Amino acid sequence: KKVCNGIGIGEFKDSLSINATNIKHFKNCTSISGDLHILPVAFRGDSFTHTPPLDPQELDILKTVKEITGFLLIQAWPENRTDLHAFENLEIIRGRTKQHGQFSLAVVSLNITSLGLRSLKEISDGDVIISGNKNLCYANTINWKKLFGTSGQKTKIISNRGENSCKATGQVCHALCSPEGCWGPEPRDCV
Amino acid sequence: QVQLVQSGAEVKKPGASVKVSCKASGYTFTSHWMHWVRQAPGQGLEWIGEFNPSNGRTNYNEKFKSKATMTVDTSTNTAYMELSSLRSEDTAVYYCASRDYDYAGRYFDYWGQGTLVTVSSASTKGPSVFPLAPSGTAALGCLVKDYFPEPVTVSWNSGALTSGVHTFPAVLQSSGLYSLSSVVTVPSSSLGTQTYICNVNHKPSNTKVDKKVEPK
Amino acid sequence: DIQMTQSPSSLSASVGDRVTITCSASSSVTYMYWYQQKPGKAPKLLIYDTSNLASGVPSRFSGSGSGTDYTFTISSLQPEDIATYYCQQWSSHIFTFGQGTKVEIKRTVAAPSVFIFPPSDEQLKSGTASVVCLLNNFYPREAKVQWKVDNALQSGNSQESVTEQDSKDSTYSLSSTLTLSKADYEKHKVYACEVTHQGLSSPVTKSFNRG
Repeated sequence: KKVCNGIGIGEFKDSLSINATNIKHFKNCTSISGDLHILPVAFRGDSFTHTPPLDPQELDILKTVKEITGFLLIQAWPENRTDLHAFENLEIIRGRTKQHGQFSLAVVSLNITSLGLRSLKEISDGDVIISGNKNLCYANTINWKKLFGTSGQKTKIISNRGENSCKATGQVCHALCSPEGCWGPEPRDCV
Repeated sequence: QVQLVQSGAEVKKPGASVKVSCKASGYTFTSHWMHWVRQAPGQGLEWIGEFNPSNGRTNYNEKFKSKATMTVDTSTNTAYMELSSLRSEDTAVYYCASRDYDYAGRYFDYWGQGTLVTVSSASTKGPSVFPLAPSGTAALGCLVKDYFPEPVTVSWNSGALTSGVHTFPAVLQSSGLYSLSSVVTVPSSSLGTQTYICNVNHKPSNTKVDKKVEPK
Repeated sequence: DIQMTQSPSSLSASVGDRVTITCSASSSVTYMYWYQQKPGKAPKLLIYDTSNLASGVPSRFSGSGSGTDYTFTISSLQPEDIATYYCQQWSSHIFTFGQGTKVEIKRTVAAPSVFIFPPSDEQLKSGTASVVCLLNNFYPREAKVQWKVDNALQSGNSQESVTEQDSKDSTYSLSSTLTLSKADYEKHKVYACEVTHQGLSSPVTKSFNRG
């Protein structure tokens, strides 16, 4: 067990995203005091900030992170990686700080087809934004409420691979599932 | 469709408890947060807390953490609210209300009929019902005298006549017992051809009465 | 942790008139609601988030304001709008209600239909007499019921209650009841009450004769 400064907090201030330069400083981490930001710039790399592009293999380092005290913001993510694998073991977001003061989970404009946050059992505060993920399915099938701390919590889960094409291309809850929800196709995704 | 049918009223002596039930009909239960609001008589609304009937999480308002405790029985779509160390100040209408935000983003909002809880050092007595016989227009009615505690129900024929009834505010008598009157205005023509019945229920005493009101 | 000041306490205005109820806040507030409670019924959400008219609610209702300042408006007050209105705020996991604002309709003067009820024989068998006098559908709410048994007045033996404003015709109703012991009731005849009201030119007296 170990709690690490996130992006923004501590020396990781002044730094827009998780990236090559800092990523390694998350090795064997448990809780994250702060926010997680994965921006376009993490994969493009930046000349201005003296920063090499990220080997999207190094996202596998996030695998041990159970708690995020602030918020999660994934705007970019490996075009061929189809899932949010790295965050499989992520169990809880506090939302103690929030994107625009509102959003504790932000999954925008990604190539994901499943979300795959299989261990996520609690968003303590803040709302969920799931936008523009052209091929994402399965998000609807879950009961977000079961993940929530107040009435005041919302889901702006708009503008993805319309639920129709899902059932059409057969992208719905695998049969084994106790109809409460899906994070993806296979049995290891029943909410 | 959406309905919240809350338990009957009851009277309690200070110190006692009370578990007030709320049977939620008409929607997918494990989907919406259940709230409890208190209303002291002649007075405004105070929020006691919310319950997420799906995961069991709970949010109370400062004052009520000690007094109230919120529970649910998903098996039978019913939410409870139990009050501790009962005080003369807990006398109020307890409402439950399913309040929430839709997946659609829109708000969700439905309320019970409220459950009256009277805290007092006095025993339940059912009422006696006495006609008020017919006197253009004719007025008749019912007198529901001598009972405790509030509330009493008065409906006419059987919730079939409602135009021009006035069921009045009860009055605490010098005795220590409430008394109330319900009157209807009708065509004097009907007196002949029509039967007029009042339906009085005082649930706390399980007294349920129907008195025919005739011109004598 | 957030503390609401709603205002005013009461408000009388005419049909068609503009009704505005402010509701102020101590610290800042994320979400603002507006509820309507008609007499004897439960609360009803009219507006949520600040201005979002709940489903079904007519046009005349609205709610505005930003920061710590919220206004609620009924642009064109209809008779059925009699109630007490409450704002609530939701901030950092806890709800908080305002004090209420009783909105009441002002109308033209109306005269009370007087009625007079003798005790029931069932009640008399028992040991007590109840003489009920009903003033029916009148505005304003000011009015006096004076009990007169055999031409003499009565005090401390008579109680009354007044209903809320009728949601359809904006009028009240009053039930003054006179109580004597079955004994005291035999002793006299001719039981009456004088009714002083605004809309009444000369105090209407209704009565009967037994006892």
